[PDB]
Amino acid sequence: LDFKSETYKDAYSRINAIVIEGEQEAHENYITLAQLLPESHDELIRLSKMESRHKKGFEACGRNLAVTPDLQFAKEFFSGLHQNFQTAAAEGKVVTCLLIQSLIIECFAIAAYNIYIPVADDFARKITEGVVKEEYSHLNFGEVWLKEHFAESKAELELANRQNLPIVWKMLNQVEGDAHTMAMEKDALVEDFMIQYGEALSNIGFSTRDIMRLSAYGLI
Ligand SMILES: CCCCCCCCCC[N+](C)(C)[O-]
Ligand SMILES: CCCCCCCCCC[N+](C)(C)[O-]
Ligand SMILES: CCCCCCCCCC[N+](C)(C)[O-]
Repeated sequence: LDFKSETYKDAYSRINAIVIEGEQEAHENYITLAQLLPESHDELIRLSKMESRHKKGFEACGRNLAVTPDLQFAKEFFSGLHQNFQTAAAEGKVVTCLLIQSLIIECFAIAAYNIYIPVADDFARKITEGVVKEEYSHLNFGEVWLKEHFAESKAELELANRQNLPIVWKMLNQVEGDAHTMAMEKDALVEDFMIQYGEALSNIGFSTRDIMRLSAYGLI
């Protein structure tokens, strides 16, 4: 890998933008979640602040490689999940919000980490390991909550899955080339995503049967 090649830098501008914009949506989503869940406000605002600081780290990685982020590309990439989150929040559908932020986005991030980290540039490897270590000293707020409210949240979780899991496959196709340029394979990302998401769904309470069903709706 030539971290100074135009071709790397081109792909980085989109890929690093995605992580930057994702941290921004994470910050905003946690505040909206604090508002949907007033009894948990203090905790969620504390998480919001971590995600803002992490965004700064990722901004420094782009600066380190003299690349400016393609924020429009990043916004487009998140658009379908952003719009579904906003709609759900406006309807008070906190379960759907939590699926989007805490399952989909979360699992997408762990998988991205899992695939990116062995092929990262030094400066970014350091920053990213830092961020992930900090993240992993926490439990996943929405997984914990959904597990706690599983039986009553089950129908909305399935709708939310039907509506959002397909968007993930779209997101992955959009970055197949950039991922390859950065020595990350789409198939690898798909596999690791499905692993993190299945494991999260099982943890919150879904059966193997439910997981297979939720997966099948993932394919249309
Ligand atoms: C699957 C699309 C997202 C993959 C991006 C994962 C790599 C994290 C990169 C963060 N950064 C570019 C600052 O190093
Ligand atoms: C590369 C796609 C992921 C974008 C980065 C967003 C990370 C926010 C994760 C926050 N979390 C789910 C732990 O609360
Ligand atoms: C690609 C950079 C993404 C940052 C790492 C993703 C956050 C890990 C989530 C773990 N959690 C906080 C829920 O335990």
